[PDB]
Order: sequence, then structure tokens, then C-alpha cells
Amino acid sequence: MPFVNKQFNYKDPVNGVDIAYIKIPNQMQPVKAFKIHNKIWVIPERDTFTNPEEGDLPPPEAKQVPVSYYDSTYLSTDNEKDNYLKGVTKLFERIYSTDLGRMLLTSIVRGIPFWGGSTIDTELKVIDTNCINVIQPDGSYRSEELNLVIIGPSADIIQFECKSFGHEVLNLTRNGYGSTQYIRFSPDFTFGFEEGKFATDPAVTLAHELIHAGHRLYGIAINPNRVFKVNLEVSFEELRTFGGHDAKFIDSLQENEFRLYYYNKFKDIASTLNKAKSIVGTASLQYMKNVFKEKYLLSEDTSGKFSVDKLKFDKLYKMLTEIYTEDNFVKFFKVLNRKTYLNFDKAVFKINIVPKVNYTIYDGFNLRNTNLAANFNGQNTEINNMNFTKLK
Amino acid sequence: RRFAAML
Ligand code: NI
Ligand SMILES: [Zn+2]
Repeated sequence: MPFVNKQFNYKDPVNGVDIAYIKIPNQMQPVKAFKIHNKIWVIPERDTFTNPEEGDLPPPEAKQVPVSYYDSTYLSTDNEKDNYLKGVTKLFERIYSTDLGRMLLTSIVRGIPFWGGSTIDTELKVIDTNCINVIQPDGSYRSEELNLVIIGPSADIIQFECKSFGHEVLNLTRNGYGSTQYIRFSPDFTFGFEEGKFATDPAVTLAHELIHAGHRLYGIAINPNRVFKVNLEVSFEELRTFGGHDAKFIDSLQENEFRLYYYNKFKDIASTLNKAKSIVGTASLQYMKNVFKEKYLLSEDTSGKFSVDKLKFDKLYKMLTEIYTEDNFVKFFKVLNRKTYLNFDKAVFKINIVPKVNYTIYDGFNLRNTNLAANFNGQNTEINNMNFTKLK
Repeated sequence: RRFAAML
């Protein structure tokens, strides 16, 4: 693909296929969503659904800039939503235009959440919280599998994060199954980092989240309760998501214990696939087996039975846990970025990456053939001063 | 999540 299969405008007519109104397992009124790629949807709305304790837009004891930022007005008009949509699109293309990004995005599309939502162990059933309900011409809904949703932030505009629906009796993000990932994110804000003169490239910030989603989609995310003292406690999951310099803070023994752990979980999945006798939905047990064979890179014998290939597993696992990292993306983008995760944002800026004179798929802010080309001038909020508005 | 969320 050119990755994104078309230039959506927010006002484009619904077609029930890649532009439609949907519900996200909550009752909520439908919202307009856009499938920008197989398995990948964008909902240009403030996220007031995915959390019951988060259905409003600033709380009494709210933190200040540049930790949090509030504006209940943001993303409330069609112009804003159209802009949000086109911004997110641009960043996907920018990420995809790199070899690293191309791979991460491919692993994500392949990373279909396992069909382990059945009581019978020989039955393959999709978990409903891994689908969205898509409105059809008669007002009936059809359930559709998806891997990733990009959605507007909740009350706190810069609280970017991966969220997913849970299970009464399964730890989807940690058992090798994976679940559909909802990424609260905005293309219209970024951060000044130490030292905050220089602005973070929004493409890096999205990639960061895409890497979390990668982990979660393959059920290999690490419990946020697992932390490492750094001086301060940071979660294993974040340190490894950033990578680079921060790798030093990660206990290699635990690192290896998780690896063996998840190899086993993949065996469980292989074993389950072998025991499967029925499926729910419309193709196909055999087809879903192939789907998951590809996701977990399982080896298939002549009798069609599946098993985990140690080599293929080690490569897959390494790819997801220490090749897809923020630090590595920085290298590919050749932008300026914090060299560690433990770096405080010193400011927040409103931006607009949609105009091609502002930001390109190829150079981000540091446009070639402009004064902004050299020394990361484009990321210098004092030099490229018409592209950034410092907040409060 | 941004580093801010560890605090
Ligand atoms: Ni150091
Ligand atoms: Zn994070």
C-alpha cells in the first residue's frame, strides 16, 4: 500500500465500508470514523467513551502546563476534526516512509487479537471488545474486527496513551492474546523538551504509542506495576518502549524470564489452534489458523499441526521489544529528540502539521529547501516561531 | 504514555 488508501475529508459521505458511523463497546450515540487502512480506524472525536470515569471535558486538582492541558472546545467543530484526521494521516505516512515504521505498522496490522473469547476450548470465538459496531443502511449494526483506533484525547488533551477493554477472566495484553488498542493522541499539540526550546516531532510521539500498541496487540505488554528504580520508579514497559540509553535500567534476568514466559504463551495459542474444531462468525477456521500462524510466526507441519519455531519466535520477540523503540525511530527520522525517557517536557505548543509548508512526511518540521533545513531549525520554537504557539 | 504519567 501507499499505506493510507485515500485522502479522507471529514465531510466525505459515509459508505459503510471505510467511512461510517460506529459504536465503541461502552449507551453512546454513533460517531463518524474512518478506516485509513486494513484493521486501522481513526475517530476524530474527544474520547469520552472508553472510560466511565472519563466522560467529561478540567478537574479541580488538575496539573498545569506542560504536564496537562485543558480546553473543552478542542475537536468540537468539523474543521478541527478534518484537520485532526489529516494530521494523523500524515504522521502514519511519515512513520511508514521509514523502514522501521514500515515494519512496525506491518506487525500491527498482522497483530490481530486472538480469538479466545469462547467457553468451549475447541471453539474459536472473537472477543466482542476487539470489534466495533458499524452502522449499516437499515440502521442495523455489523461487528467488525480491528486492531487499532486513533482517537482524540479525553479531558486532558496531552494525556496520550494506549487503552484497551478488559476481560472478566483474561489478561489480554499480557497472555499472548492481545486486544484492540485505542490510542488517545493529538496531531495538533507537541512538547518542548530539555533543553523547552526544541519541540518533539509528533511522528515520534505517535510511534511511541504505536510501540506500546505493538506490545499489547501481541499480549506481551508488561504489567505497569513492574518498575525499576532509576533516579525514581519507572515501569519496565516504558523504559523498553523508549529503548536506547534507557536499556541500561532494565534487569536482563527479568528480561529473559518474560521472554521464556511468552514463548510458552505462544505454545498455548498454538496448542489451542490444534485443538480447534469450530468457529463463530462467517471463512473460516482454517483461514483464522493461517491468520494466527502468521501473527505468531508459527511453524506448520505436514499434518497441518502448529508449533512454535524458536528462531522465528526470537526474531519476532526481539523485533517487538527492542527493535521497535522510540530511540531507534529517532535515528530513522533523523530529528532532535530527548535522549532518555526520564526527561521532563518543559513546555507545550499548539501546532499545525497539515499544510505541507509546515510539515512534510519526509522532513517533519525541518523542511528541506528552506531556512528550517539545517540544525533542526524546524524544531527550534524560537527560530520556526510561526509554527508553534506556547500554551499558558 | 509520556514521562509525565510516571509522576
Ligand atoms: Ni545515563
Ligand atoms: Zn509510554
